[PDB]
Amino acid sequence: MLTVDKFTRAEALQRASNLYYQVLGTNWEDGLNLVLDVPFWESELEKVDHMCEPYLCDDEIGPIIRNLHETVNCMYACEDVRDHINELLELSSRAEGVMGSGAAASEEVENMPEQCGMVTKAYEDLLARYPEHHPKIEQTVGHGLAVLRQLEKFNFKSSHRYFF
Amino acid sequence: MMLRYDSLLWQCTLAAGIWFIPQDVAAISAFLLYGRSKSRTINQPVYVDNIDTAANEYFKRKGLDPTKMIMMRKSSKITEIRYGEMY
Amino acid sequence: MQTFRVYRYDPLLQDKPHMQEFNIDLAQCGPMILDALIKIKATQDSTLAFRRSCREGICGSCAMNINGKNGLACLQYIEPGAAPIDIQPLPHTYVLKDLVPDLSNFYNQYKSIEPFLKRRRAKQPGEKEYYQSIEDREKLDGMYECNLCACCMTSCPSYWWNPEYYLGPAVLLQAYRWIADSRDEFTTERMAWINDSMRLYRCHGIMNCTSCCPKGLDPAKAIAKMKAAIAAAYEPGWTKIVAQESIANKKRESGMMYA
Amino acid sequence: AAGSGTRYAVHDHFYDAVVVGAGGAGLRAASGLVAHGLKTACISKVFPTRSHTVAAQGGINAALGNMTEDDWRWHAYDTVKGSDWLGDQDAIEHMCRLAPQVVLELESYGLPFSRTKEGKIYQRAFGGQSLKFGKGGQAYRCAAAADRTGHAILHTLYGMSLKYDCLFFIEYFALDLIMDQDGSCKGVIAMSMEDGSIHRFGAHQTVIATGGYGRAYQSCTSAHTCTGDGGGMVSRAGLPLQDLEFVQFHPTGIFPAGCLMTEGCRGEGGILRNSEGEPFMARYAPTAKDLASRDVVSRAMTLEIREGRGVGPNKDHIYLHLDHLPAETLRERLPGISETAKIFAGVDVTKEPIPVLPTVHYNMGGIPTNWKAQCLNPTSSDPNKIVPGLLAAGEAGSASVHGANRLGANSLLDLVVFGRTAADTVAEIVKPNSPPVTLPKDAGGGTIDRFDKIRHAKGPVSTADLRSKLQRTMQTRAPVYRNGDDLKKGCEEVREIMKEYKDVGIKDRTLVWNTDLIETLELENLITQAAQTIVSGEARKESRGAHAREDFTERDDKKWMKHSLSYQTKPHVEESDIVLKYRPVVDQPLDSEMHHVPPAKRVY
Amino acid sequence: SYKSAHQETPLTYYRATQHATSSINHRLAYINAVFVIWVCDSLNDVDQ
Amino acid sequence: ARVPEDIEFTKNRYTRRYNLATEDRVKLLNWNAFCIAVTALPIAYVYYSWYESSEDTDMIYRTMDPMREAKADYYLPLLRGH
Ligand SMILES: CCCCCCCCCCCCCCCCCC(=O)OC[C@H](COP(=O)([O-])OCC(O)COP(=O)([O-])OC[C@@H](COC(=O)CCCCCCCCCCCCCCCCC)OC(=O)CCCCCCCCCCCCCCCCC)OC(=O)CCCCCCCCCCCCCCCCC
Ligand SMILES: CCCCCCCCCCCCCCCCCC(=O)OC[C@H](COP(=O)([O-])OCC[N+](C)(C)C)OC(=O)CCCCCCCCCCCCCCCCC
Ligand SMILES: COC1=C(OC)C(=O)C(C/C=C(\C)CC/C=C(\C)CC/C=C(\C)CC/C=C(\C)CC/C=C(\C)CC/C=C(\C)CC/C=C(\C)CCC=C(C)C)=C(C)C1=O
Ligand SMILES: Cc1cc2nc3c(=O)[nH]c(=O)nc-3n(C[C@H](O)[C@H](O)[C@H](O)COP(=O)(O)OP(=O)(O)OC[C@H]3O[C@@H](n4cnc5c(N)ncnc54)[C@H](O)[C@@H]3O)c2cc1C
Ligand code: SF4
Ligand code: F3S
Ligand code: FES
Ligand SMILES: [K+]
Repeated sequence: MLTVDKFTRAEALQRASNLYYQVLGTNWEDGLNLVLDVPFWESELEKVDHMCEPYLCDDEIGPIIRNLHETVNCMYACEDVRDHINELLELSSRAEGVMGSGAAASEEVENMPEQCGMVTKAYEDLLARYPEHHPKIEQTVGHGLAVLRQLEKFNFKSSHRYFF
Repeated sequence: MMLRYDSLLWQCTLAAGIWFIPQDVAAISAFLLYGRSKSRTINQPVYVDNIDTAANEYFKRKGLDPTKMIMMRKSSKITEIRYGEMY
Repeated sequence: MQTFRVYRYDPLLQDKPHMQEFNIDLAQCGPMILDALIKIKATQDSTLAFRRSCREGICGSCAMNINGKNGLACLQYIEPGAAPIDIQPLPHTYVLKDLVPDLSNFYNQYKSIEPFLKRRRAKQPGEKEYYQSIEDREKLDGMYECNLCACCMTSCPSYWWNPEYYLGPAVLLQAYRWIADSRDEFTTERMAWINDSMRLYRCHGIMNCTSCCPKGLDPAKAIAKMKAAIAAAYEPGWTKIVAQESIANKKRESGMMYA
Repeated sequence: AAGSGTRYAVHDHFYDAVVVGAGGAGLRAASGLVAHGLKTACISKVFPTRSHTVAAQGGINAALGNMTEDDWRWHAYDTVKGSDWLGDQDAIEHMCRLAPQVVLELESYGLPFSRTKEGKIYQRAFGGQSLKFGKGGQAYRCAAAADRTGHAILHTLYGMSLKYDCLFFIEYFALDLIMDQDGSCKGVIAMSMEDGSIHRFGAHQTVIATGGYGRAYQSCTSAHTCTGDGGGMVSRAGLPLQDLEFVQFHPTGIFPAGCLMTEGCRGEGGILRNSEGEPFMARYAPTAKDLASRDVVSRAMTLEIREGRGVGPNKDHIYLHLDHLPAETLRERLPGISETAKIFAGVDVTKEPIPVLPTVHYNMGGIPTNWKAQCLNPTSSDPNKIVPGLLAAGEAGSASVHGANRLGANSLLDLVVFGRTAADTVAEIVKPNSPPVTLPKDAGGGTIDRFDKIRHAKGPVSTADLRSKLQRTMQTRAPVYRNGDDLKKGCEEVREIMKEYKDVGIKDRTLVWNTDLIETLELENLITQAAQTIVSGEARKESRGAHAREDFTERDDKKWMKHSLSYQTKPHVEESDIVLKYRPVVDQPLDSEMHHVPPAKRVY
Repeated sequence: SYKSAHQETPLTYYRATQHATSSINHRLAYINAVFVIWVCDSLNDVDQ
Repeated sequence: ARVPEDIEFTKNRYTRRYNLATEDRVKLLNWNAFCIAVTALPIAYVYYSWYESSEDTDMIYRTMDPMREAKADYYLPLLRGH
């Protein structure tokens, strides 16, 4: 990164830890939270990586960096899958028509079960890929599947744990 | 669809109409009143018994030859004079 | 000879739902609406399906929309008149069959707030019930009586628009019940999690929740108190608190939770 | 999810343990099993909070010293006396000794108990409870949360289950059990109402935590969902059901609705008055007038109405006068009663009496069990043989803690103690990780065929008509005071009702929330349990506890201090006959802490 | 094979309350203000 | 319609699919870019606007008060109206 600022390791540790908890504590389910904050996270994350570069082997800063990077990886992955689910739900809503009356109802999704099969497969991949972020995955993608399950009857492993 | 007079949609519309229409009409009237206040000071309508006598007086005062001035009656109570030779 | 119109939908046929009218003699029927529905099922059309259990109003399974206002059929009284009585499932819910709604999202939201007492120290050996004065216990009176019928949930316009992001009047009322409880020691964690624009602040004070509550609770009052408490007690470090609790839930099974 | 093809779509699940019921008993067992580290699945017709435990009002008994000094041994003696010496003293000791811990644990999970001035849990006086082995006065042991103790218990247990992250199969109706040829239970086969598919749950140990069969009578306090489905499943498996004749009548139930008014109403000062206005309860059970055992009060009320001293226009009921009690106390410790009376009875409790009449409330009978909550299959040589892999808890089971008559607020205690006990028993038998259970090749073959036949059943008699006929016979032929001649006629009638289940027909033929189909299946369980109640009651030639016979108005301990087992000859209720066998009662306490209580007169 | 139906908008039939209507008026105060300003702006330009 | 069935979902922060969430972030930048640009109007008005009765004002100060010190006898009825 192009910068002339200098930070001590104590300052670098504080910045990295603050960003790590800011991302993990944020509610990823609300789309607007990621839209508004991600631009701020990226700017900070660029600074944190630059100042923490000499401490990637440090016994304290090192683990924080690995968790921070892993959390950002999971945030983008969960957002992408849940973003697709939102599109499917929005398509279903518009197919209802005006006032849910069908007055100007649009064309329905003809391959809804296929989409449900595709989304659930992606959901399983997240769980295997990010074993330490299940609470966040269930918050965004797991809850999204439950909403879809109301529209269409499909089977996924955790369906019974969502009262289905 | 199932429509009921006591529905939220219809009741909200009546509530909005009762609440806002009295305010809006008063607010619009106040603005109209302000416009009228300026209009009357800038150009107050004045009534003349006979158009011809007034028109002749107007030409005399301003030194305008009646031949070159065109007179037309826009409405029953409105008569307008215009320059005949105007671009 | 009252006329009853009942919402009907066959999941297998998947035809357009319609209202079917039945005629019942109120002389041979119980005063409550649920009695009329049972009589219709027993005599005229046994295909009709609806959730019912208690008859006392305590369980909250028979929530329905009668004449446009949500209520429990077992406590609702039949009002005879020329105008037919219209019975429909809860508003803006996916109907599984006839009058039976799909309230899975409501259950999932309720599980999210983790409605179980949390304490920092485990019960020491030889220790009896936790101390709680009468005054503190009195604070829970209006909140621990909720039967989870979901009448208030489906009467909130904010829940109509954002069912999957807004916790709704019932779940927010329960969240404040644990916050208010003196025995619970995770007050700050609960307030931090609930302090979200979608979860809590979609409540616009419409008050359709308090009006239709069968048990006469005041979810609007409790929601207003929770907002005031959160605003006064907010600290910059709340976001970190939420993150730390999320790490503590890392090994939990799938399902809604604190995160 | 698996995916098989047994005429329907069968999803095969495998678990270490499977609880069947999400009431108070079932929720506690599931939480305990998960706490012990075993993989568990809980199955319920209704969302757990909507189970009939929610409707419980009075409270749960514990030997805490919060109000007065108490000893668990004193509470145990009351239970033995209340059971009229048809209750297992081994089981009673276990329940009473654990009651203080159980209640305090419930409070530890956030149960909103009402509090005393010093901040301890508040307790109230409940009928049938005394101090110093009966030498002392009324005992205040009924821990309570206003008039909504059941609502609080069920919510707290549901919260506990959420904390332990139990797996719930909500809105699944349970069909027959999966039984091995050896006689073990390898799981349950159930139907998903929401999806319409069939599921075969296979587990090493099964727990049946269903409700009672109180809906078999016309007027009952039980819920519409209290069809006693678990008992029918056990009966169709060929295993016995015990003490079905003993059906409790709550003395105070709103007339004619059948809604309950808590015994705590009388426990806080309520009086019962006849047409003369006399507090008639002094004549019967003088020392504890209105706090006498429920069966004594119910019998007295029925006799008084019979005598012509009833109240109201038709002399059909009696009044409960709570008006004299202070308004503040009524609101503070009996809030729910006031609203229920205001609605169903149209009565203002503060100023007016409440119409009341005895009504079937609880079923002491159930699946035989020992003090470890293991289901029993008694044999002549072995009167306490246990089914290899089956357990029961709650009102569904009969450990005999309650015997002939149940003590108020003792049932909610039974739920948690034995629900907790069941989990402990399973944990000892089953290790946290074990090879999956091997279902028999023809597992569920018979159940599907029976389910399919009922689905396409077309006949003249409708399910509602048959259920109404069954309730009519039970109400008329098995009242508070049972006459032998009527019981004999009722036995014939119910046998005819069993035969005509062959002609039942359902108009609906879908699989998603087909309440018409479900009710028909429930009626099968209701009929079989109802039949055994009449046959068992007719056979018993004595008068003990709730079971009162005018022909035999005496308690025969020499020839009738025996549990009454009932067997269904064949799985199909249409082609089956009821057979009666008996096993001796357990009178010796397991430990020496509690001494044996010899049989004696039960006057109250 | 089985699918659940989705109900129409509750606005058409759900019963109204006095407080609910007033809340809508509270939220529409600014919308009305903009509307009035537009009307006055148009009148100032097209009238007299 | 038929939504595509072969979507390659994002796997990590450096292997990202283009989705509406990213497009929303682009909207955020553009709407905020408009706010910066539209700020020129109010600033331009304040910097350029003048409030003067006529051209005599400048001439008066040039000839009768060049230093903004020359005191003038006050006669209240002039600007007071009465
Ligand atoms: C402490 C509290 C403080 C609160 C402060 C809040 C402030 C809020 C301010 C909001 C903005 C208001 C600005 C008003 C300016 C105008 C007045 C004025 O300046 O007059 C002096 C002066 C004008 O007077 P003038 O010198 O006499 O000159 C004449 C005009 O210039 C002549 O004008 P013109 O000719 O140039 O244009 C005329 C004008 C006026 O427009 C027209 O003339 C329209 C005419 C329409 C005719 C239609 C005909 C249809 C025919 C139908 C026929 C039907 C037949 C049916 C028959 C049926 C038979 C049965 O036209 C338009 O604007 C364009 C057309 C309309 C476009 C919009 C249409 C959609 C409307 C949307 C409404 C939104 C509300 C929805 C409500 C929903 C309710 C449920 O102004 C100017 O010269 C400058 C004008 C611009 C000034 C803008 C100032 C902006 C200030 C912004 C401040 C923001 C602060 C708030 C916070 C920050 C927010 C970002
Ligand atoms: C540390 C705190 C920092 C806070 C920063 C806050 C920034 C706020 C920005 C507000 C912008 C408002 C612009 C209005 C438009 C003005 C246009 C204009 O005509 O301007 C020229 C004119 C020049 O006047 P003029 O008399 O030459 O005439 C110009 C022509 N007419 C008369 C027609 C207008 O006026 C101004 O300069 C306007 C005032 C500008 C003030 C802007 C904000 C100042 C913020 C100061 C921060 C102090 C920090 C304290 C700590 C210091 C430590 C060392
Ligand atoms: C789609 O379902 C919905 C949601 O999702 C569930 C919502 O969340 C919400 C909540 C959203 C909001 C509150 C956001 C703001 C919403 C607003 C402002 C309302 C948006 C909806 C609309 C404006 C309705 C769309 C427009 C219409 C239905 C048109 C209305 C006019 C109509 C129907 C008149 C047309 C009549 C005709 C064409 C008949 C013509 C007659 C003739 C030719 C007869 C001639 C006779 C002779 C004799 C010659 C709504 C309102 C909703 O409808
Ligand atoms: C009005 C009333 C008040 C009472 N008050 C008190 C009191 O104050 N104190 C007290 O000690 N006792 C009281 N009792 C008695 C006590 O509440 C019950 O005995 C107790 O609730 C039984 O609980 P349970 O867990 O065994 O089953 P229940 O609460 O009866 O429920 C059985 C569970 O199994 C499920 N189930 C049933 N059949 C099936 C099936 N076929 N497939 C799947 N799931 C099934 C049901 O849906 C439910 O979840 C009262 C009883 C009534 C009715
Ligand atoms: S607040 Fe009232 S209406 Fe809402 S869920 Fe609770 S009991 Fe039902
Ligand atoms: S109706 Fe809804 S907006 Fe709030 S006041 Fe009640 S939860
Ligand atoms: S049936 Fe449960 S509240 Fe009415
Ligand atoms: K607290």
